[PDB]
Amino acid sequence: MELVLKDAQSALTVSETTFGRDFNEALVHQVVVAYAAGARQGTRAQKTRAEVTGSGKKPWRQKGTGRARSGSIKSPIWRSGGVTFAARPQDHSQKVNKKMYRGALKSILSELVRQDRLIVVEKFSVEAPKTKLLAQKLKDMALEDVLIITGELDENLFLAARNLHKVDVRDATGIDPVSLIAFDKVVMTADAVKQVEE
Amino acid sequence: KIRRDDEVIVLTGKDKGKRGKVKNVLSSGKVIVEGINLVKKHQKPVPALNQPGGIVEKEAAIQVSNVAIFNAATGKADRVGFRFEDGKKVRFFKSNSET
Amino acid sequence: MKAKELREKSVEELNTELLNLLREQFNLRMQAASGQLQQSHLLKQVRRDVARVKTLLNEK
RNA sequence: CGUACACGGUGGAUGCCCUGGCAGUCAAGGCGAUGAAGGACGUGCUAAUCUGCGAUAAGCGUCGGUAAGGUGAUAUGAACCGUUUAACCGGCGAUUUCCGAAUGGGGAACCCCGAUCAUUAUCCAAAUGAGGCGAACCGGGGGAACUGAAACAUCUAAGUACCCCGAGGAAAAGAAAUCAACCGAGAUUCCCCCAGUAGCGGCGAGCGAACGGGGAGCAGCCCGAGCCUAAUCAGUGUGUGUGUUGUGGAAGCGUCUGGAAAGGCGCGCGAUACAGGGUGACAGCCCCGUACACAAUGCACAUGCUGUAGCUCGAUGAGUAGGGCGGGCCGUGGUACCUGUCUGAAUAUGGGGGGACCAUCCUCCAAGGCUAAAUACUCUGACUGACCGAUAGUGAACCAGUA
Repeated sequence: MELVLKDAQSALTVSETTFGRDFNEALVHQVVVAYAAGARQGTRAQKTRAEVTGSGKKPWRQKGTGRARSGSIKSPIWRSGGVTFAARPQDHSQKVNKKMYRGALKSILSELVRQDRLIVVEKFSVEAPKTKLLAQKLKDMALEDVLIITGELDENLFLAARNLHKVDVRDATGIDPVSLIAFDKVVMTADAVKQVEE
Repeated sequence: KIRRDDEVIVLTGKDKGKRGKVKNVLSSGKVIVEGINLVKKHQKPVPALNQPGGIVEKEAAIQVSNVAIFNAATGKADRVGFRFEDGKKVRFFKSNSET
Repeated sequence: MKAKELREKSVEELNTELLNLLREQFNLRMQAASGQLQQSHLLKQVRRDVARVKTLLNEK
């Protein structure tokens, strides 16, 4: 259909855009919890170039273990080494995929074209220097409660929004599901929508 | 911050009104003001609280929350004593806002 | 005595001082004698004084 | 005397808390013959432990910081120190017993000297070196077995476990007698891929590359003579940035509940400052602190500069190439590499290589040498954690590696 963009005055209408991809509310809830989990530590195992010197290391008995830098790894015997059991790649994270992670990235982009969601803002948004101006454009927008949700834009990181509640600025190029939905929710700009198309 | 070199003015305890110089600051957060003391058994002006006991922790134990050093605000407290060799601290002391 | 005083003293003055202080510390040994007149202050200072003069003697 | 309950006890679970652990990340990284690490014994007015020092003994001196209080953990008694500004936190210097590599000799810390090997050598130890330590990384040698093959002698586990020697903060390799999709690529490692392909194998089980391509990082150069000189060598001056650590400082209303609000309700404020802690109960505006800025330390590597100094001609290294005998090792197959015994060439109008041998193309030239860069732990400092919570978590949150 047609996604009504908004001006700085949060005008009723501007241009139009949209994303086509069967949005799945089955594709906007955990993923980033997995991001929230997986992004924080995870002892892989073999992933490391650690090697063995064999005997003759230093005048002393030093078992030829999967050593590296000055401490052993990989070997289940020493910490940070690979787990000796079965079914879990990293630490306490959710095993899984490259496609669903992306499928969620596509599906999420579609979530934007939903009534009870965000709204597209004109490019001029990136101009707003002060933060207070944003709060107003968010008030008249009737989405001030979205501060509990999140925010986004295009070109460069919005210094005026970064301050705002739970705001983790991001650019249309590099946006992760987490950004597209700091909790299956978000908000973007005109140019951003165009850039994200790719 | 609070310094033993600063004169304080009680405001809540039964010692409300008394003026005096701090005698020492403890890591616990209790301050002893010179003047705020108790009367021991053999009538000895030694700081402490009140209840029967044996070996004991001196000091009347005052809370910084109810004391009154400098405190820019509409209060009943008045003047308070305060280093100087710093210079920069003199400027702050000269400002009705800092110290 | 302060470092300033020892430096002003002559080579001989520092020798007569050390010998005199050594004399002090010894009469101070009355600690074991359980004397009352004793005082921990000077007792601990004599060792430093004889040390100061000794160091300055080396500085010379 | 049986059962349930009640009061009290025993016991210590449970709930809550935790000055501890576990895990990850960033930074930083060597110590010693001017005699270290470690240990012993001492040292505080009283002190038994721990810590700090060491007979100038939980301390002395200087500069800077800091700040008016302080005399380590212990908040005791006595006493004392500080404004001739201490306590406390940071550079440099002085002192620095004995043993210990110790090294005169002997010795379970006690008594008398450069011991031993070696180089130079005025052959006098006279001038020097080695002899130890250090968590595990790199290199060079020696080299199993349990086990798998559901037995076992190849094979497999292993080139692992273990033994010996040695370096650095990093090591090894390396400019091609190469590759061999070509009128082509073109130093060497490493990552991905090529491949689980070619190849090996009672071809049984199993074993297992490389060329190339895509990347990271890029640098190429030295030995007989002629000539001459801006590479090198010696010395001088001597940082920026960055990284780590430390440092400067003000401010609190109304109603209700309460012993006290950091509560509930009402009103208001700051924010290049939407970390944390403290304060009589969940305080961003009560105090510290956080932006901000400053200071100290390390970095010190480099750059600049003084005197040195190009370039040219010819050749290019034999018990080797290669062959035979006997072994080791390898994915190496008649086609890997190396050791030992014997034999033994030719030379660029030559020789080697392109996975079989020998005569004819293409490529490249050994038997001499050097060479920056591309990562890897966690002792140490700091940070983080949908980790655990004191029969959990490190054996150790309590004297623990103690009793």
